[PDB]
Amino acid sequence: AELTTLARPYAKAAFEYAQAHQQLADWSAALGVLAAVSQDDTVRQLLKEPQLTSSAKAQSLIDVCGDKLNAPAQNFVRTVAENKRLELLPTIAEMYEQLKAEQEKSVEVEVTSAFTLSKEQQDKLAKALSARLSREVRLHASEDASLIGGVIIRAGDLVIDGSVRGKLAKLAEALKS
Amino acid sequence: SSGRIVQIIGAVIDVEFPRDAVPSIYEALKVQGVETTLEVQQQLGDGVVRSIAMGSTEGLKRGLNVDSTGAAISVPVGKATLGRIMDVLGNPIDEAGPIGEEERWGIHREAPSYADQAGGNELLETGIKVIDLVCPFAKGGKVGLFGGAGVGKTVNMMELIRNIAIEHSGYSVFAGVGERTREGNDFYHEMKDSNVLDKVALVYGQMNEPPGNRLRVALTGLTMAEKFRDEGRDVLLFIDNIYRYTLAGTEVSALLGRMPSAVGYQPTLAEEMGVLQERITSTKKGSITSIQAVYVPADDLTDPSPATTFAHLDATVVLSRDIASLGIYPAVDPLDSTSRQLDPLVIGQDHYDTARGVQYVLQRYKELKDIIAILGMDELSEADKLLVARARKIQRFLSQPFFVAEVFTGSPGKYVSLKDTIAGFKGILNGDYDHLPEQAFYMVGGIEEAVEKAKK
Amino acid sequence: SSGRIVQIIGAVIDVEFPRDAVPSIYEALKVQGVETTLEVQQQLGDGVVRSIAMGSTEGLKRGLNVDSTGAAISVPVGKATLGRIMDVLGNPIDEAGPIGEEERWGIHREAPSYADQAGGNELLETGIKVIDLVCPFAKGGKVGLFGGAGVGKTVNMMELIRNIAIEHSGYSVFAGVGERTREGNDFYHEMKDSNVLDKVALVYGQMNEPPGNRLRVALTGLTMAEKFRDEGRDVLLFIDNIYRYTLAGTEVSALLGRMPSAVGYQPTLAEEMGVLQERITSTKKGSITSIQAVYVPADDLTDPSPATTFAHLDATVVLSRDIASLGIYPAVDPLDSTSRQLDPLVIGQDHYDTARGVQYVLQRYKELKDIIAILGMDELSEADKLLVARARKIQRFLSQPFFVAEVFTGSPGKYVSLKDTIAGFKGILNGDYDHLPEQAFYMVGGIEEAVEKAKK
Amino acid sequence: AQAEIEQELNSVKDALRAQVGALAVTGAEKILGASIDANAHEQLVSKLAAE
Amino acid sequence: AQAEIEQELNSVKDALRAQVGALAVTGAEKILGASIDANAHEQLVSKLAAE
Amino acid sequence: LNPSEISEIIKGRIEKLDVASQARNEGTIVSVSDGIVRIYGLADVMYGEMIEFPGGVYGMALNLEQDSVGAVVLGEYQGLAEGMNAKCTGRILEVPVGPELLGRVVDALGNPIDGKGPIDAKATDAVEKVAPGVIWRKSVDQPVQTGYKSVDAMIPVGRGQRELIIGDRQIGKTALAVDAIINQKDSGIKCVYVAIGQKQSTIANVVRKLEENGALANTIVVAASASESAALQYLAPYSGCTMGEYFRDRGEDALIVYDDLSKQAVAYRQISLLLRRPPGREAYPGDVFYLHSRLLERASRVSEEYVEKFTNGAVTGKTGSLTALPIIETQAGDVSAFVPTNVISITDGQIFLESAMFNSGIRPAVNAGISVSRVGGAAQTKIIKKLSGGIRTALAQYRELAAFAQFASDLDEATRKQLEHGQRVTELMKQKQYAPMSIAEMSLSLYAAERGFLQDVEIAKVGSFEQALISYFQREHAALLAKINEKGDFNDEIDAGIKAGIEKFKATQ
Amino acid sequence: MQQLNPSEISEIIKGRIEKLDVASQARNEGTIVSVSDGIVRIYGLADVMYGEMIEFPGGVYGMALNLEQDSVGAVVLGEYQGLAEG
Ligand SMILES: Nc1ncnc2c1ncn2[C@@H]1O[C@H](COP(=O)(O)OP(=O)(O)OP(=O)(O)O)[C@@H](O)[C@H]1O
Ligand SMILES: Nc1ncnc2c1ncn2[C@@H]1O[C@H](COP(=O)(O)OP(=O)(O)O)[C@@H](O)[C@H]1O
Ligand SMILES: Nc1ncnc2c1ncn2[C@@H]1O[C@H](COP(=O)(O)OP(=O)(O)O)[C@@H](O)[C@H]1O
Ligand SMILES: [Mg+2]
Ligand SMILES: [Mg+2]
Ligand SMILES: [Mg+2]
Repeated sequence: AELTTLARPYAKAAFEYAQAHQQLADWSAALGVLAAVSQDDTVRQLLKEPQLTSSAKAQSLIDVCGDKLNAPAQNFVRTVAENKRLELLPTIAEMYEQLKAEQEKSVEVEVTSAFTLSKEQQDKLAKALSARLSREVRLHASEDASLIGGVIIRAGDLVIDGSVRGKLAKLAEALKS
Repeated sequence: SSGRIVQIIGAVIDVEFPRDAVPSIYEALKVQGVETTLEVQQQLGDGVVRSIAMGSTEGLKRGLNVDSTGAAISVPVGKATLGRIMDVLGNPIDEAGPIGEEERWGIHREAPSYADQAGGNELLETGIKVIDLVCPFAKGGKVGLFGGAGVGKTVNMMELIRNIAIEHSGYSVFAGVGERTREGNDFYHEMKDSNVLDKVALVYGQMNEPPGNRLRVALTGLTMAEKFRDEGRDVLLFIDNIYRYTLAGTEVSALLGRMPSAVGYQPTLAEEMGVLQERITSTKKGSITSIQAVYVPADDLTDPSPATTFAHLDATVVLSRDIASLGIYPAVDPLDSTSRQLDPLVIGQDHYDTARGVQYVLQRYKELKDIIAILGMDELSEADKLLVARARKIQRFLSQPFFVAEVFTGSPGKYVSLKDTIAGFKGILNGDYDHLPEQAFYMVGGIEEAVEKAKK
Repeated sequence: SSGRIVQIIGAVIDVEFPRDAVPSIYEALKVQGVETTLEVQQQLGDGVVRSIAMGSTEGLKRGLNVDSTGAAISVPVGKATLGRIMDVLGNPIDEAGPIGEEERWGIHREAPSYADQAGGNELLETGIKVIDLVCPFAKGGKVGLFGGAGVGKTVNMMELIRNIAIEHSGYSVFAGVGERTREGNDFYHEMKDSNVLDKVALVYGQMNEPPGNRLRVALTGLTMAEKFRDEGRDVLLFIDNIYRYTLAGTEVSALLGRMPSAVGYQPTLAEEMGVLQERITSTKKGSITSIQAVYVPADDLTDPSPATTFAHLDATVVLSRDIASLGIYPAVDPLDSTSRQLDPLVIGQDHYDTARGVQYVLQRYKELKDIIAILGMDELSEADKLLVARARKIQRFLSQPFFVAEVFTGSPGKYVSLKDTIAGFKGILNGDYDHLPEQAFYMVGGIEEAVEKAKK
Repeated sequence: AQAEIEQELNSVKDALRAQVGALAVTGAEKILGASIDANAHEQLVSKLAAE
Repeated sequence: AQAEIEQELNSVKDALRAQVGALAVTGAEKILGASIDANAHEQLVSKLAAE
Repeated sequence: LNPSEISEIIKGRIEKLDVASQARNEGTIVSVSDGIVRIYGLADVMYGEMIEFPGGVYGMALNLEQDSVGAVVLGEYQGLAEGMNAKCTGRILEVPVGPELLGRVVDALGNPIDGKGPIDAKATDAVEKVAPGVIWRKSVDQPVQTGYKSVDAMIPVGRGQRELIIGDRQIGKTALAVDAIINQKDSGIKCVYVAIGQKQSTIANVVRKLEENGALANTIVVAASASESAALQYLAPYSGCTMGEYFRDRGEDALIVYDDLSKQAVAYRQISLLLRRPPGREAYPGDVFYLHSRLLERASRVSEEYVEKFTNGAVTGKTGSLTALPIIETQAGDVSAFVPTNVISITDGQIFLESAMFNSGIRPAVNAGISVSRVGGAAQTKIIKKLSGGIRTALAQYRELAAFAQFASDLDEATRKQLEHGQRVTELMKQKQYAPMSIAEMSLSLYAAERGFLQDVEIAKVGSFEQALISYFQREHAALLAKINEKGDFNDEIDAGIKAGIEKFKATQ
Repeated sequence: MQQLNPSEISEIIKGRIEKLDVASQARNEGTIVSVSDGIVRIYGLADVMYGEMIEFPGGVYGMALNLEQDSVGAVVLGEYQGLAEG
């Protein structure tokens, strides 16, 4: 079973409560704090001890976060701890943001090129992708010298490759096959 | 409302629906775009249902939308189904266009109550010597043709259809479950060429079809027979292999998350068989006469599937591989075969005494066969030598060439009557034919022809 | 870069590496504080790899640093390996110093292609009567000696190494896979004292060794044989026990996270066997004649390992415990043993008919065993009595004293030509020796010696 | 004989073809790795935005 | 036939050795989607010497 | 050694390069174990779809779990690694098809392994398909001569029938199927031989025997040897079936041999256990019956209407067929094993080979009592149908009679007549390998036995009598053999013609 | 690590966000979580006894046989196909 399989019930419950009560931004901050705090070298050790009870592990994590957890978020941490799932907090935060992004019709697109592209080109790629996908696009542009020229677009599981490296690979496979 | 395909593993598919909108057990679902139907087997919780696909899964993808139909698989019933070939979902699989349906029934139903059960004992003549002697059938009863691979189940079912279905004036249903597609084609052209097709509803689910189809075709054919029974009619129901319904459950059981039982069968073997077999019955409203062919894995009658089947039938006909291996046909075992109708108070003392007489002679011969093979025939008593000769002759007089077997035998087919059968076996038991050679009784219909074959 | 041990369970170790530096499948790794070698079997994800240790794991702990070598286990090959003893990793284990290697080859390779295959049928004489009669060998072909514990496999092989080296002038490669350390010492000193050692390469991974060694020693010996074949030479490849390669795979399979198959075997049983067996072949470049011993667990020839091995061989020699119990050696079973060379177009009609005649007589004698056990020989027909008498003489004439078996009894060894073998059995089948006593054929080499033994 | 002579003859052309194809790909990689600069992206990134 | 292949092989080898440059520049020009003569012949005379 | 030609061949691949942009669905490799690869992100992957990995390596999607995709590699997997990209091709597994494959040796994906050049086929087809339905079929009523009198007389095979060859190791299962392929070189039936889990030198020897007997030009050889991926061994029977179906769908006849379906089942069991699917009756997958039933139901005879519809009227008034000869291996004669039990329950008949008969010198080793054909007389020519009626059941009764009367004192004339005849037919059914008989040769042999001419002949002389009778009719009655061989017809003129020739033979040679 | 237990469904987890102590408030009442092969899994019924009878909608009755740490496994004393999640 993948960590994503185990985190799905919890991320979905947290998302539906946050959505129904208009708290989407509060839970986004709370789950992000819990994901970061539970990954700390001292907290990671404390959560794995065999002598501590589920409620002692939950209270220790709530006391450390304090100000960042409202009554519903504190109740959620006590629920994750009772079911012995505190190791899933980083995955629960990741899956909550995916449900939020899909609800808010938003897409984060990674982009890579051989050498830098202008704002005029980024805004031309952004309107083209937003018109194709029917979503708000956030271009995380970057460079990779492994490309001989052109650009590669990664809109989640969808990939659009217009780079020269991809064309050279197609030719190598065409001649070798 | 609608759900989405979340997982696909072989023939089993998981679909997720809104929690306020989970489809019911046995509910039918439809995939968007692709031409496939799913049946809910289980509700897994959290809005997810586990289902078996009623078609191949090669085109399916995760994330396809699925529509809840609000009901179980519903098939056309009544007069419009006669003279038509159909699949598990009730679609026509012949080029004759849409079915002239007026009503549709769901394939999942409760069995008739204890107060609705029938009580008839009207004897049915089959025209086959061994069956009419030791396995007498009755109208409105259940018959099972037990046997391994290559011993005659389909051939005996075809001879029984010829000697009962054609002459009968009611409706028939023929269900091909996990059958060879070649047998289905030969039978369709046979019913069509014989002008019998207008009396029969044909439902086919062959071996080339997915596990979900083979798991439900028996319920489709039975749903059509139940509509005719509940109208007050007398109906004939034929099932070429009921073992294939159990096997489809074994093939899918482990993918449905069920732990295996003895001999690798599904834990639900006896209940899945009981839920089907208790619907195949005659009631106070109307009657169903049924003949089922039962496959025996590796010829072992103690295998959980065959062993659980005997208790559901009135007449049990057993076919033996050792008899078939000696060129004797029909390859029926008179000692293992039996019927609820073999009672002097149901038939008569003359018939019963002849049947028990034949069985006594063959049972005693079974212990002497091993004696003769090591120490020779000459060491037996004067009574034993004579009895062995009669047993070998009786064993041959059980044989008969069938009209549906002319392509295998070369000789023509013989129909024999109940009185002719009784008289022939009493003659061999009393010693009226001790002078005839052993080869004269092999493949010869009634007793007269045996006297004639001895002269050739 | 380098990784860190994260888990240890028996012979299997999990190591975590940076995501940009994860080692390849079959790549060799070295533990920093002990220099123990590990072979990568699979990549688990998150930079973690699973490996098998090529040595003892006692004293290892979690958190130790591990170095990736960038290549698979590489062993020395060529002329420098002749007259030397090596371990699984190619290190010298004979105390004679470092190997004067010119190059090293990785132990993992693909089998030669379909277009590289050789069509050789040239007969190889073994000087052993039963083998040359019913199991004729061929140059560049594969032979398997099947047998349970203590039936004759190591003796019957060492007699073949002694007899085949008479006509062969090239090199030999010997791979000791999971067997006795004392027999490796006995064989090394025997060849050293006989001056035969400078034409043989020796590799060992005996029963005392951990699972990783026993699993890869077969590949190390085969890699040396493939170097000599690819140089255009004709070489002999001897594998002490090919079953141990499969068994070492069974000990590790559950630790590799694999679900077990029938009788506890690894699910990869047939693939692990095919990947090794297909490399042991003759090509258009050079030839490999190979002899392999195949252990039979609890004397069961239907066991998955022996059952999967038969299809990989040209000649199959089946040893029996029932035959060895009567005193007959070599304890070969003529009715179970066979060869691809037993064809009229390969060996000629005279040899073929003699071999077929011997098998017909021995088969008919085997059918009478139960009758003879209860009633004795005196009840048989005059034809069966004569056949049983010849069967008993043929069965005894198949025995032969070996030059490696002299220590066990005292009798001198015998080498019998194919011409003398055919002449003896043809005479016994024709009846030319019906007057000589049955004990005159036991342990006598050629047929003329049976005539001299009968004088006493 | 005759068919096998043609079997070898075409196999040699393929052995050469396998090396010439690798060299032609390497040549194209070296040419593009020198011929491409900022003047090419205004003719490639702009092209992709229409695709 | 094997002797003819051994004797004739260098005659075709020197012909393909000349064609590698033409295959490389035409292949790069296809991949670039625009004329390459102005930025490929100086690459051919400097890189082809290593093939 | 032609220059410029090689260049233009390369220019043809450069000219047609796909220089345009493509929209694709993609994932990343998570783990690589025993030929199984796990991937994240392939949202639109379909079940059984081809996955494209770096360096032209291909896989197939088999487990579409909610959070992961389980794929099997269609070749060597050891070059794959964590973090590599997995791509998606909107195509189901397809292989090349057509007459261009005749006389060639190919892998399970259709790539040539014979080194005889490229296969210029002009048509590809899907490896996994559903067989033609009940209404599109036609009854089997045309013969497939194997060339062996024991098989062609007692266990006949028709065009579109499925006949199982079953027995233990080393008793002639491959010899029977390869001789049946050799006999089709003049029949007009195309052949396919599928080798599953065999060693490459055994495959090369079968191909050499097909070529030495002149049968290779009419045969397609599909190889998935013992060292190849379990996925290729699992797919090979379906690839070969697809190549045979090309002829069936176009109004032509084909024959296919699966040299080991028990090795295909072992390859499928490996993949299924490595995908972690729950095991059954002998660790075999739950759907091991459906593995073979989905393959074997494609071998069939299709009606003129089906061929006319498939070819869009280009072929008319002709039926098409695919006949199958699957092989199964048993352990010490045990038929109760899960795989043997399944296949015997699917085919239109079986041919049982017995090791005791094989050791006793009856070399075709066919047990007439256990072997049977479900098509019977409809799969025979008029002459063989009449001359072989009842021989199978008569031999089955002779084997029992020979055991029952073995130690008893002298019996009646009916018993002596049956025993003496059964001994002669038993010696007659013996035949050598690579020596097939025509309809006329089998007919003379059957006629001399059933019409009583062998009653004066010694058992030890039946083989010599048959060989001499055939050689005599070949020299002095050649026009009669040519008339019998046109369609296997029979009438009083041919019956009297054979009678006169056999009488003259026995009275003068 | 371990697979999802029967109480690990979003509707149950969402209820503990509203009222942490949602269960044990009505120890005699529970909710159906899953239905399959005549077996019903229920969340709640904290005070059910081993072998006690459970009442479902429509006059259908079951018997409590698996009192696990997170849920109750009950078998139906009649037809189960009419029961549903929730
Ligand atoms: N008709 C025959 N007459 C004589 N010998 C025969 C005959 N048929 C087969 N044989 C011989 O018997 C052996 C049968 O081998 P074959 O490969 O055909 O059997 P198999 O069952 O397929 O064996 P395997 O299990 O190894 O595949 C061969 O040596 C073959 O030459
Ligand atoms: N009564 C019979 N007479 C002749 N042959 C028969 C008879 N019953 C079965 N057979 C033989 O068996 C096959 C048909 O039997 P079938 O009904 O298919 O058996 P099963 O249904 O038990 O598999 C044919 O090969 C046929 O020759
Ligand atoms: N004539 C003989 N007398 C006694 N033992 C013999 C004789 N010939 C061979 N052997 C037996 O041969 C065996 C050779 O190895 P074997 O036990 O068969 O194979 P393995 O040890 O490899 O499983 C020896 O253990 C020995 O007991
Ligand atoms: Mg049947
Ligand atoms: Mg030994
Ligand atoms: Mg074979």
